[PDB]
Amino acid sequence: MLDIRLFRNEPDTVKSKIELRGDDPKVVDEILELDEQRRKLISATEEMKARRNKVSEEIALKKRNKADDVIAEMRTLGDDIKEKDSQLNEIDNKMTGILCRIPNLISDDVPQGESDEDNVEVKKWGTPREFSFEPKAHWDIVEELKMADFDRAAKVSGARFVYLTNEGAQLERALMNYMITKHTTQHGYTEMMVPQLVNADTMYGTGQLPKFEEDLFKVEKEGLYTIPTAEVPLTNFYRNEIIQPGVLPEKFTGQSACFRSEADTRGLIRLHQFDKVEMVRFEQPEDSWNALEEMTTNAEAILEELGLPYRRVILCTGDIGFSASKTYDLEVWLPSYNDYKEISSCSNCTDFQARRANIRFKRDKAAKPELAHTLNGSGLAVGRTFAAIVENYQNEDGTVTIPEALVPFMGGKTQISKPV
Amino acid sequence: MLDIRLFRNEPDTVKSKIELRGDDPKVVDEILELDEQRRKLISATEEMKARRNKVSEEIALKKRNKADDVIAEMRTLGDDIKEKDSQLNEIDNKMTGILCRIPNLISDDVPQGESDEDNVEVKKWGTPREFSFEPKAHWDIVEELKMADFDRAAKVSGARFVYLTNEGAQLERALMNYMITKHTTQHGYTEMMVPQLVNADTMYGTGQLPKFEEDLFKVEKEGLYTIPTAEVPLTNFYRNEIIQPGVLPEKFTGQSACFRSEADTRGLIRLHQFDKVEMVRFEQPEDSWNALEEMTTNAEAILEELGLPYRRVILCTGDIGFSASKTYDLEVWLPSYNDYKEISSCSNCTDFQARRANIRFKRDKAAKPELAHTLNGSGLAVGRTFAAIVENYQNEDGTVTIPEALVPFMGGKTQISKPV
Ligand SMILES: Nc1ncnc2c1ncn2[C@@H]1O[C@H](COS(=O)(=O)NC(=O)[C@@H](N)CO)[C@@H](O)[C@H]1O
Ligand SMILES: Nc1ncnc2c1ncn2[C@@H]1O[C@H](COS(=O)(=O)NC(=O)[C@@H](N)CO)[C@@H](O)[C@H]1O
Ligand SMILES: [Mg+2]
Ligand SMILES: [Mg+2]
Repeated sequence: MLDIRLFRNEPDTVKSKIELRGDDPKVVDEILELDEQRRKLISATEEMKARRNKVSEEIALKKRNKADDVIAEMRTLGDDIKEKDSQLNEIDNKMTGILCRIPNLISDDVPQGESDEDNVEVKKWGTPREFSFEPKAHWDIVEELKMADFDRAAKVSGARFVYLTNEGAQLERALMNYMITKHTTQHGYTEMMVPQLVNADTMYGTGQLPKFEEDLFKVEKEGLYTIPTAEVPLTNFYRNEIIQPGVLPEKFTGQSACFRSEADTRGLIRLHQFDKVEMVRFEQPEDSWNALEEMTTNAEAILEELGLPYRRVILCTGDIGFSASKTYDLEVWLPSYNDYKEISSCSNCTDFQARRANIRFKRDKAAKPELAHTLNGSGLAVGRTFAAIVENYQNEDGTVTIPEALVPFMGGKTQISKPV
Repeated sequence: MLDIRLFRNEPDTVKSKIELRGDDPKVVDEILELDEQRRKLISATEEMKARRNKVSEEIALKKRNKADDVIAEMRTLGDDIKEKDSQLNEIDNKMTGILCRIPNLISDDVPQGESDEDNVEVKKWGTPREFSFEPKAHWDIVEELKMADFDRAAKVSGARFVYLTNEGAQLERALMNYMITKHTTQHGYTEMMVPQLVNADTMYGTGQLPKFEEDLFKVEKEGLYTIPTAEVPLTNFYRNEIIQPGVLPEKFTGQSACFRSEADTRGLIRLHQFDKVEMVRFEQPEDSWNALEEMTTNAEAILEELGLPYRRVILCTGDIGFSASKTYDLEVWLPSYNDYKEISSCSNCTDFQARRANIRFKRDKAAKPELAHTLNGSGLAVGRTFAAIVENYQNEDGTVTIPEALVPFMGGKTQISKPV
């Protein structure tokens, strides 16, 4: 949810930032037109309330002095104010309807672009493996090693679901334990487990509603939605609340299953359900930009310790998502793709979700409440890490060497071997 | 789904087993009435097909000898057979509709009873803690120690959801890792991770549909339901399939979030979403009774190693669930309840779900396919274990001592202390 004051005070800047995203800047003129109508309605109600005060004083003065016309005028004024109050509620809801549909205003350093080809590479770590044999794609390895089953999951849930089996399920679990342990013991995040079903206010809070309802699984009877990411319940933990002095920064981490209706046919890259270890931060506004850097680094630490070559990019104006003001994506080397593939999205949402969800804070007991800033980042999407591991750690015999940091999380196992 | 042959061959036994559950045995008479109508329809179609053969031979004989009446009779016979075929499809669907709604036939050793008071205690292990101070209930301890948050979860998901926080989330994770490690490394189960959203055929497969649809969260657009237990996708792994020779017994274990609409106001005992480490077995019919015993023992091993006093009961006829032929429940000592509280349900479903889901097997390559037996058991419901741990391991200062076997799963921590 955008600040109406920016439309009033810097409309050209707002038009520029909307246009840069590939969106229609004319919405700024539509908003200001409604704002002027709203301003006139309020101003006219105030002249009516003042007129009513004069009328009521006259009725009281005539009651003491010893209306019929001042009684009739009082009735008309009462009627007109009631009408103006309903008209104002309507214009407000109309303005809110438009405003909640506008993406977060991009930060100044977001580079201009039209597609993911215009995303700016800011860093590369590690060198893609140079194989002595033809590398197998992760979908073939997981079937050969009986780590995952797609066909049987299609039977029970339809396309783009999977069963993780034996060492496949063990590796998924080991990745989540490793990722959480890293973020909690080394990066100062507090572990959290969240509800996977949330109401519409929560989905609105983080920006998935109203625009992205069709990307979600909806439970119509109870009014719930499956979460597309732990970001949704993690950020909404402080919805409609004033965070207390001395609490910020609040750093949360945790795993959750993630559900996306998805309104990449082979494999783990795009499923309706996947696991992700999420990072969520609540920051003071002057701390959010450093927090984005620290958070992106926290996600890179997983790739680095897992020995997975990657690149960090800044999403261009045409590619950045709805709630972010600035996003870095981490893209992992995927031999089957012969390119880097997105494994994380780290964003600073500024005050966008905080305004939507009414997440405020106070610096001291006397301080005026302020909107917090919120950030979210994948640390990491588990299935895409699992995919990167099996492709990059595959052996010539078709086995998969367990990355060193995951060996103590795999009960001391060092290799994923072929079925007995 | 029951075997129609038992209604034909032992109707009194079927009536007796239905009546013992508190159900109406008159359904056996309704089924046999439809079966007789069905038998007459088939028999009459067969006399018609035989008559048609005589008629067609006559038409061919008249065509060679040198229809109009045998042509007209042939048309009538064709019409009548088509009518009888639609009538048979209808009676079959009507019979299937009734049959799929009848619970599994109880085994002979299920004791007669009307409620959970008639469940027969078969064993007790450990002695309930004798406190030197008034024990706090788990809902107060989790709030005091900041291990769980109910109020904030009500904000995002409504009543009976929870956020597990800090050491609370760490303990939930440690319980799942410990439980899975135990079942896979000591009890011979294969680790599995499953889709949490399944279609209607899968929900029918394990018996939740059609009778218990209102206990589930339904995603109407995609035709999916959230799983109430990993039993649903785990048992359905082999739906519409013939398990190969030498494969049985198939033993699966895994955690999943579990979702129940629940059509115990304070705490972790009854939530819409909870975690559970499930055990599922596919057995040859002559192995399922021993498998129930072994599986119940596997669940008890968690309680025993965690130092949690419990009792094992056999559910009485009036208390046993829909798909089970025989169930043992494990009930853990809960100081706040001043009694044992169900923490696991271990069941032998015999061929009930296998018939519903068409789960078959072959003993050798030439063998005739047979229905497998399926079993499912909690090892354990995680939230109820978490609740039992905080109440039974609580200290006088309000801290919670970490049970010995969970210390290496808690990063070496030995106590859950009060907030810093
Ligand atoms: N359908 C999907 N299947 C599997 N993984 C996915 C899917 N969609 C996204 N991901 C992974 O999940 C990551 C995070 O998803 S995101 O929409 O980009 N961003 C978020 O969800 C933020 N909350 C940060 O995690 C992506 O970077 C990608 O690696
Ligand atoms: N609403 C709930 N909230 C929390 N725990 C629950 C809830 N319902 C059941 N449980 C726990 O989950 C266990 C298994 O649930 S069950 O319906 O009895 N049986 C099954 O689900 C079988 N698949 C065996 O696990 C119960 O024994 C109980 O300890
Ligand atoms: Mg993305
Ligand atoms: Mg039960």
